[PDB]
Amino acid sequence: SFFTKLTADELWKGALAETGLNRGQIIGEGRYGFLWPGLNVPLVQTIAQRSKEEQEKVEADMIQQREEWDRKKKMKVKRERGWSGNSWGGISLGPPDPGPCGETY
Amino acid sequence: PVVTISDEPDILYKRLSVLVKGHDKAVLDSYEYFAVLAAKELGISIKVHEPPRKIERFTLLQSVHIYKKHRVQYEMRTLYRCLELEHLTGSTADVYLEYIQRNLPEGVAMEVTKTQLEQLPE
Amino acid sequence: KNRAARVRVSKGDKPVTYEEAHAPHYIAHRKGWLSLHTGNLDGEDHAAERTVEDVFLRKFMWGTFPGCLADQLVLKRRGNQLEICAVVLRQLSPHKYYFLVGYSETLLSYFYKCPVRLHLQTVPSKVVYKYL
Amino acid sequence: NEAGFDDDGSEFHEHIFLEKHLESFPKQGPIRHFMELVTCGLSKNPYLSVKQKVEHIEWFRNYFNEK
Amino acid sequence: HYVDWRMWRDVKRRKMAYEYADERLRINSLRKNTILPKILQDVADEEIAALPRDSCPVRIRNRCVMTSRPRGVKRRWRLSRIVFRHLADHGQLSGIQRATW
Amino acid sequence: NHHTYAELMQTLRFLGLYRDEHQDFMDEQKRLKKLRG
Amino acid sequence: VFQDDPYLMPASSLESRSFLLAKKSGENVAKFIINSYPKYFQKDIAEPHIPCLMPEYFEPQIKDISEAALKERIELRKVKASVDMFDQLLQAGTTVSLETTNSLLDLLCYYGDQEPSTDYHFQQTGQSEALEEENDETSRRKAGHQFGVTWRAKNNAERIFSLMPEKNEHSYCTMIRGMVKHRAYEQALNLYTELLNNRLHADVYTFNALIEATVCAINEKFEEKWSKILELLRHMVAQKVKPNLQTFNTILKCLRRFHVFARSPALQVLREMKAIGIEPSLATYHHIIRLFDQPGDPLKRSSFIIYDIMNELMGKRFSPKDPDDDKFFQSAMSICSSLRDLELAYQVHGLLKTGDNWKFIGPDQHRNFYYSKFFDLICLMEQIDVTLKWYEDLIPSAYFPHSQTMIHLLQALDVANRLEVIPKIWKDSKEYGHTFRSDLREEILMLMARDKHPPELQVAFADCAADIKSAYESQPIRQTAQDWPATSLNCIAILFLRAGRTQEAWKMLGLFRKHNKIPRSELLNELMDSAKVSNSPSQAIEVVELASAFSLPICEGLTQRVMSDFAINQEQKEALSNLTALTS
Amino acid sequence: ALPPRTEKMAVDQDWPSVYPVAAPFKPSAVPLPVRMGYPVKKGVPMAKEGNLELLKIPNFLHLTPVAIKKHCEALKDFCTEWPAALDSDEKCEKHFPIEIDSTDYVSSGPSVRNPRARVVVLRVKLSSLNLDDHAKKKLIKLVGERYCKTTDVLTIKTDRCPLRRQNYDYAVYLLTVLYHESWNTEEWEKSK
Amino acid sequence: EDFIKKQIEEFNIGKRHLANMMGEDPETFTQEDIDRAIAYLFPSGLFEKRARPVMKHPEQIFPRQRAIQWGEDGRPFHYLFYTGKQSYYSLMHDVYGMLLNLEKHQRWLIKEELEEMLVEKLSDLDYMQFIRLLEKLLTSQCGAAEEEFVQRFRRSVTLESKKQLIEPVQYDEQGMAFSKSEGKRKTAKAEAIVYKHGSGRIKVNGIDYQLYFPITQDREQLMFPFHFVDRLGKHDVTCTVSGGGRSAQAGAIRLAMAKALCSFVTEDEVEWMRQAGLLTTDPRVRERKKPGQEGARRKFTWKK
RNA sequence: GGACCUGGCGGUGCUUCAUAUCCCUCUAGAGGAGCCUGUUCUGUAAUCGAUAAACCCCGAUCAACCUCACCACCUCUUGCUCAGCCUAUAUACCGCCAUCUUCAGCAAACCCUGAUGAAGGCUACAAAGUAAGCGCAAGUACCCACGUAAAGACGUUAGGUCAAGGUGUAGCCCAUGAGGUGGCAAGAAAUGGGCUACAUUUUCUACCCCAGAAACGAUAGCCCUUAUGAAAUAAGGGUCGAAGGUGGAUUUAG
Ligand SMILES: C[NH+](C)c1cc(NC(=O)CNC(C)(C)C)c(O)c2c1C[C@H]1C[C@H]3[C@H]([NH+](C)C)C(O)=C(C(N)=O)C(=O)[C@@]3(O)C(O)=C1C2=O
Ligand SMILES: [Mg+2]
Ligand SMILES: [Mg+2]
Ligand SMILES: [Mg+2]
Ligand SMILES: [Mg+2]
Ligand SMILES: [Mg+2]
Ligand SMILES: [Mg+2]
Ligand SMILES: [Mg+2]
Repeated sequence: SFFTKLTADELWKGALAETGLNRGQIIGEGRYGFLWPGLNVPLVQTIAQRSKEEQEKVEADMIQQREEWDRKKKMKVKRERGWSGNSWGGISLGPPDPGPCGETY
Repeated sequence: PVVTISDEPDILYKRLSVLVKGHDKAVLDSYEYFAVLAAKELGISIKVHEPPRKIERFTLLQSVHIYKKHRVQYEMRTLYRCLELEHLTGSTADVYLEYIQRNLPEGVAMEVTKTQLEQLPE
Repeated sequence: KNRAARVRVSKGDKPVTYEEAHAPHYIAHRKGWLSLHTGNLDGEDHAAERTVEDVFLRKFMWGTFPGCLADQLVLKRRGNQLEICAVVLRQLSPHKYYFLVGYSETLLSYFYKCPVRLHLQTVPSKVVYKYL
Repeated sequence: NEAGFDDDGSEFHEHIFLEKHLESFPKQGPIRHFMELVTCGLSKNPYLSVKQKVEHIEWFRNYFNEK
Repeated sequence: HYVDWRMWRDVKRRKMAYEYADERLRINSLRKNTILPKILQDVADEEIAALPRDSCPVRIRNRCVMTSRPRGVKRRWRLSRIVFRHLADHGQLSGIQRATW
Repeated sequence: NHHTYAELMQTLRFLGLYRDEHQDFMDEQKRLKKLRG
Repeated sequence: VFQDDPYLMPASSLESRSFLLAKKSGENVAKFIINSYPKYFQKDIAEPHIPCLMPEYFEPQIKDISEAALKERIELRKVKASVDMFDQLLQAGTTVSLETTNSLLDLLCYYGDQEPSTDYHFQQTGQSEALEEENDETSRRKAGHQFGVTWRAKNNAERIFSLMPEKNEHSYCTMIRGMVKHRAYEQALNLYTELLNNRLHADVYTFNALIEATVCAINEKFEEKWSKILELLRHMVAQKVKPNLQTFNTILKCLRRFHVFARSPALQVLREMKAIGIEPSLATYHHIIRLFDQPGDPLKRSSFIIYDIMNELMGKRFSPKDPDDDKFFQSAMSICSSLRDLELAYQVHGLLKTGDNWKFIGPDQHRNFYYSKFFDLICLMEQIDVTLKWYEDLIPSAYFPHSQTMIHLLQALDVANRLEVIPKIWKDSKEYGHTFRSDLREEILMLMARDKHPPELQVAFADCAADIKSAYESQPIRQTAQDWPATSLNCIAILFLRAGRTQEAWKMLGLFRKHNKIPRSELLNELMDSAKVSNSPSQAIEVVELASAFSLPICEGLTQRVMSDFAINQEQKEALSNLTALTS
Repeated sequence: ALPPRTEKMAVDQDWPSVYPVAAPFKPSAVPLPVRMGYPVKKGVPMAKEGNLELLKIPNFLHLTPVAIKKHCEALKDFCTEWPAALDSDEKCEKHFPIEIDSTDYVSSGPSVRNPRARVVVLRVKLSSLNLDDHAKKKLIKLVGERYCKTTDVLTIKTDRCPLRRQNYDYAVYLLTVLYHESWNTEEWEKSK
Repeated sequence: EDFIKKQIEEFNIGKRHLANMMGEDPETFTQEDIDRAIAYLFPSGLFEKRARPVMKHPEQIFPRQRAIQWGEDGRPFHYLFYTGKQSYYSLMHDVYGMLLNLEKHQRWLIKEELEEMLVEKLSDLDYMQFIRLLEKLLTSQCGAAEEEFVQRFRRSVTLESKKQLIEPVQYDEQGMAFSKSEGKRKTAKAEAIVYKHGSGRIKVNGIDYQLYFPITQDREQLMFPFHFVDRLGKHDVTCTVSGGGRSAQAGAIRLAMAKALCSFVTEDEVEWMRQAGLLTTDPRVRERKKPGQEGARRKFTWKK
């Protein structure tokens, strides 16, 4: 039920269980595609509805953007090896933090 | 400013008593000052009275499953202010009661208005 | 330990406002109520559907104003004027705000059968009362 | 507290005085005594209107004629 | 689109009892008067015994308005203990305090 | 009655004038379930 | 109507109109979705019953071929559905009654064989606000043509009229009115002659349709059409139908189309109105105002009748009768703007404040034009205290002023010589959104650096000019890539030098260098004065080099000043001599 | 954003013009830096521009004493005055005998259905009815449960019919038919 | 600070608006009127008075920000800067010097108040050493500058006077003199009227004391004040009582006679009788039951 | 393996205390009888969860049907639902809590000591500590500043609930889901907690405390009537006249 639905912050807290993902959505998109003038397209003053080919093309573009976002999660980052991989002995931390007394290192 | 003096003599309300009852003493006495000032410049004798508050208290369990010994107790603070009114006209009752219930406050308000219209026997 | 409406202290970096900073034992000692309806006062009959309408409106507002309501709503109900007061951020476009204002206005009007008034307040950033 | 809510101008006799819908049988009968009881109960009803009161009365009339 | 099948069964009870409410009243008065002959009440006994056993308001369980929980419901808001605790502790419900006295 | 509530929210979300995070969560989860299960 | 948040505040009239159309958009948004799903809103809780909160049903609930279904579809205004099942009724052989055939042809003549528009008509007013001063005749020719339905021959209406057995006055009147509305003027006249042959009576709106059709007929003299109007009103009297306000207002609109030759006919029309005893309306006065006001008239007694009209019209409260009362206030006060008459404009504002003439103001565009002309006139011939009092009384409470109104403010303040109000009205223009108005920028800068000012005014001007320069820098990548004006540069530089922002003046002399704009001699002399104060021969040689680079004819005087006023090394003296030799 | 009207406005302005209606706070509209809340230990009460608790307050800003004064200058039309019925309770009792109780219970929400709001009850004085001796004896014997001894007040309740006006009709009808049956002498009165 | 300056300006302009808002276009709008006006404008309803709305000047609203102790060259102003407690240590130095030159010539402030006056965090033992130093200066015979130094460090006492409030003797009824007093003990209210003479006559609730009080303990409780003050058969009391039980009523009645015989006795004897313990309300009232218990303080069974 | 650091333990020392918690003490009870109500065990075709302190009139401010998820029998397939499941996992969780807590500690960011180890940071006649923030405190509620409430951080016991609901993981869809009808809640026994008693300061009657008369105890069993309900559990009356003689060790509360 809509009433027993609950927020995603609570949902992800309960799911991740770390105490012992909706940014790819524009504000007026639905699968029926009743695109309004206030949302999606800007404010000719004409209410309309897109076709099946436009709907399937738009959702295919959204999904391929989703797998692109998944890839830009799962690239491989290159860490320089220090004395061996999975070690810390030659790892270069950056230059030291700039001192509060107008000092640079 | 339409008036429409129509036909029939007054319904003659004596003692319209307004019981204003809420959760908040500051709302109650600010409304008291508002209504007393209003009736003061209207010219009708308004009087104040404070019926004692009633608190509806009850108990619920705190845990979901066990532990009856640890309970949360909740209460409702229900606070009365009696604004009894005598010697006011029927039309004046309409206009004063009109403005009072229009600028009635929020959920911290109820107003039980007790009208004693007099009339003649038959 | 009591875990009712108390946000815990992590280490000192957690922005938090007055509302969810204060605990339920300060419920009107310091906080006050987010919804003003006269249903829960000693003589009244309809408080149950008042409450289910309250939770309906809060979830509806959170779902139709997506990611812009700063903290929780002010739901007042006087006579038949239902008032929804909002604390919405300044990040979307004002035509979109007015669009959703009218949309919520007359949707709630035809759902609750009363004059419903949306009173908005725009804020730049989520206000911080303390850091926990 | 009574915006609308006319109840078709019933005006104080249709609600409580139900002789005209009582349609007197032999009044010494237990059927008539039961009808007095039902008439008094429907008179004490403030929630039902005269239409439901009478329709209830002729439901009793129909069932008693069936038996 | 409900909380559970039990609450759907309960709202079926509510609706169909509310619509089979009038005749049950009529002949339950015909029960609990002492005016009529016993057999003329007996024929009524079989017809109420034939009236369906889901409209009798003895099956009516006041479950919570928000989530199906039979025992632990306060009638004044039709709310269960801990859902009432939830709302009254976030302070989305007016007038309720913590009772300290 | 819950039918007007739940079905109106179903329709309005699928209109896209409502964003329900609970249903979004189960949509993503069941997408992954049909992906692997 | 707008909210009370400063972020949600519309700054301009265009922004206010955009917000209002967004609100109306969202309103009919939910109207569409609620009428699409009426099952979710059938549960009424409010008592008493509210039918205008109850959702409206647009689908025909009567499915069998019946006259009740015909009336239902007529009330639902489904033109093709009504026509199709009327054909179904004719195929079934059911005799369709006279009143509902009349109603079907009413719908057909009103809508022109087309469905009602799904969009509520608020469009066809989207003209840009940068073309309000030129070519009103071609504006009339390209704006008086609403793309309505032309009356096509052999339409469904004519089919029904030919099919129906017993023609009556109602059907004939409807057909004449529909033909006139859809521009079949000659066909409507022929059908009126057929009505007169068939011995029927035409009512008021049909007669006004006939008057409009006779006037809109092509290739006839104004004398002939006036004689035709007289014949039509004689026919109206012979048919014993009483003319009215809308009749004579249609006549007045027609003679307004008929221009100069119809002024004495207009006077005769209004005299006949007062003789018969029907009160002339604001739209009657609007029609005669817009008739008598024409560009190119050298007499203006046609503008003295406006004083006559108001001598009739002070002190009266009015009711809605005729749609052109907003146009009345707009047109009469356009006369005020044309005539430059402060007393008559004040009399107009007084008549406005009497009663609900503030409601008779009408739409937002008419209100904006009204108050813009009002405050233009006030700034044109009033004193500065009452102009600023009207400024704080009207702006932005009544309207959002325009860029012409701002430069008129600047002209009023310049004639006033009360230049201390310049930063305040500048901040007001910036908060109203006139930041990117180059004409406003140029006007404020030249009026601002025209004269020498007290130092507090100078530093306020320095702050304002710094913000102007900030806006000029912070306009990135637009198609109107406006180059920095030389006058605006010179004025900003002069203000910065007068207030003492010499380093800012030097870096924006670098900005002069990058935009290749010719500096002014007064500015160069002020730079020499600043170099005298700072004792900087390097900066003096710098600005002299800029003057030599632009080959200005004052460079020899600048050099002679530099040699007379500074201790100069020999290589810098040689460089200056070389620059003088190059310029010579 | 914009520089707000809080500092745009000046002194000597009309607050009835600013706030006509009961509205929530709107601190940009309010020319008053209202600080709300329990402060932090080394801090101040939190500011004006974003206060959920200041929006939660019932906000009696729209009713200021000059607004009451000017508003009731507007409302002074809608009233007549009383006759010389006097402050004396016995005087007004003599002028107008009966006293009828008919009240309303105002809720706040969608519906205005408070059924108990139809309750009506009539109090009349025998010393003002003036015409009952063995009729008052018969009257008391009819209505035994009411008419307390200390004060001569007869209180007849009606809650039997849904409408308030026919409840008033029930009250006046019971008054007149109790009066008529009290004056109707019966044949078994002497065998008391 | 510029924050403080523009806040002060905003407060001035706001209080000007606020006086114009309510009724007070005259310039003189005082702080209690400001509090009353904002109390009416925003009806508080919050139990915490600091959670109620406030309109004060930014000096009282904002805390005391300490000024910069060094300029644009380093070089801190006070010579005792590097102690980190410059005000406290300068004070210690000054008092010690005043003791030194005094010797060569021959209630108290709380820690929080001294912290407010110094705008420096302070230790308990530091405050104690300061107090001992000032006590040494007081015990030493000191001059007037020393005395005013001690007095600007010393504060008021706000002593309370504890003579029993004598009710007036109202000469009324026909010709008799009486006092009407009140008493309360354990949800029982008793208001009594004693006439000076009448040789001892009690009228509890219209009847006599042997009728309303069949218990000799209750009659003894009634006797108690008269027997203490040796005026047994001299006065008369008519009393009306609501609520409670027999002993609660007897105690409330007794408190009423004591708090009226106070008016009818001399001041030394009423101080003596207050010492005897008859003029003080007994605050011992019934406690509350608690959830999870079996009474006020009684608990359930096995817990250990 | 040697030497440490930190913590926990010690039938570990010294010193000071606890006061209804430590003993001697003060009062009233349990454990002994009957009844009510949970639990264990047995039984049944017949739910589940709690189960040292922190379970045992516990989820329940409460089961004739309903509740109900249990069992028996018989039926339903896009099933109120763009299904659902009270299927398992409280050792994935959220949610809401217990316990220490009838505590005062927890601490971001720094600095110093230890030849720059784990670590540690105490001396007011002062030897390296400074501290944002949470908590105690303070401020609130009730009748006072007293008392009682509320409040009590970090963490402990993988402490309690996937069965309030939501939910990750794994599973089902001829099923483990859905509906209808009928039954399940009985004691060879034991135990926790309450209620009533074993009487003389008691019992019955009037009175609600100045009398008269005795010289005991079931809210259990059976019968009748009534309340509510479709279908009795509760109430009253009648009937009966149990065991029981103030309860050991131990223990509870103030
Ligand atoms: C057997 N031990 C290793 C155990 C295991 C688990 N969980 C698992 O390993 C199971 N994991 C799967 C099922 C595979 C997902 C466990 O989950 C548990 C425990 C311990 C129990 C002990 C419980 C016990 N009570 C219930 C009789 C008890 O006396 C105590 C106690 N200290 O009083 C407990 O610790 C206990 O309650 C408890 O919590 C246990 C577990 O949680
Ligand atoms: Mg590797
Ligand atoms: Mg378990
Ligand atoms: Mg199952
Ligand atoms: Mg606990
Ligand atoms: Mg506690
Ligand atoms: Mg505390
Ligand atoms: Mg465990």
